[PDB]
Amino acid sequence: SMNPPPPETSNPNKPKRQTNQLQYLLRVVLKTLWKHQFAWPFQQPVDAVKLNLPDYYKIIKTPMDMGTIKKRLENNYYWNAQECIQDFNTMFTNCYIYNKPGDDIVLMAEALEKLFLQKINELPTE
Ligand SMILES: Cn1ccc(-c2cn(C)c(=O)c3cn(C[C@H]4CCN(Cc5ccccc5)C4)nc23)n1
Repeated sequence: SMNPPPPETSNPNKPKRQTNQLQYLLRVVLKTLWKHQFAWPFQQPVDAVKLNLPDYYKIIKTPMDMGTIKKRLENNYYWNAQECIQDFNTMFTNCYIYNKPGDDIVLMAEALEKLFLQKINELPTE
């Protein structure tokens, strides 16, 4: 297909924990970004077939998106907050790798990244 299988949202072996920080990442951080007017291109895996982007998965080998992150949080997939933060960060840098710098999709990502940094600056102490 052009589309790879989507990133997993569960795993038989990967260990997990629940923490107040992971709860905050779902209830506050993911929620705040998800409701933003510019969230919609980031709420699901890039569908290269639908969007006609034959080069996307030639370039992006570690895809990530907030739909996957939301499911990972809901499924208790993460061991700690750092693992979840890493997924957000991958989502943003993938956008900057793939896209032309002046593209509106990059402007959208940048607005969401600025909000994300504000929210992570208030990550509660564990
Ligand atoms: C559902 N959906 C629509 C677009 C995407 C999308 C998501 N991600 C993460 C991306 O990194 C995308 C890259 N594209 C192609 C750009 C070329 C012209 N731009 C034009 C453009 C600008 C602003 C918004 C949409 C399209 C879009 N499209 C995407 N997902």
